[PDB]
Amino acid sequence: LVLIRMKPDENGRFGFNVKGGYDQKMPVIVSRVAPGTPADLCVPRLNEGDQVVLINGRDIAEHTHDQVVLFIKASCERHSGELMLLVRP
Amino acid sequence: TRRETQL
Repeated sequence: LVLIRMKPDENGRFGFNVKGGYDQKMPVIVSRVAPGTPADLCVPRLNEGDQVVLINGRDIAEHTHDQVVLFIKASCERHSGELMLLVRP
Repeated sequence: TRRETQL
């Protein structure tokens, strides 16, 4: 497991796509990392296929698709204003 | 099909 933090661009976006959830019965995986985005250019670097376990320190094993999606955009869970992600490549 | 969302 490798931890990855980052911050959104001026439009508050990050530049990666997700899929899965409790509703899709799929683990939550990175679907694509657009180049040039923050998520493309962080160290350690996000990549397609990493499985996410936590977001800002929250176990999402039993959460849905729209629910997770709301978790990321909640720009207030971010300490120092960076979005913390824990993934399992 | 199965929904994927962009962030």
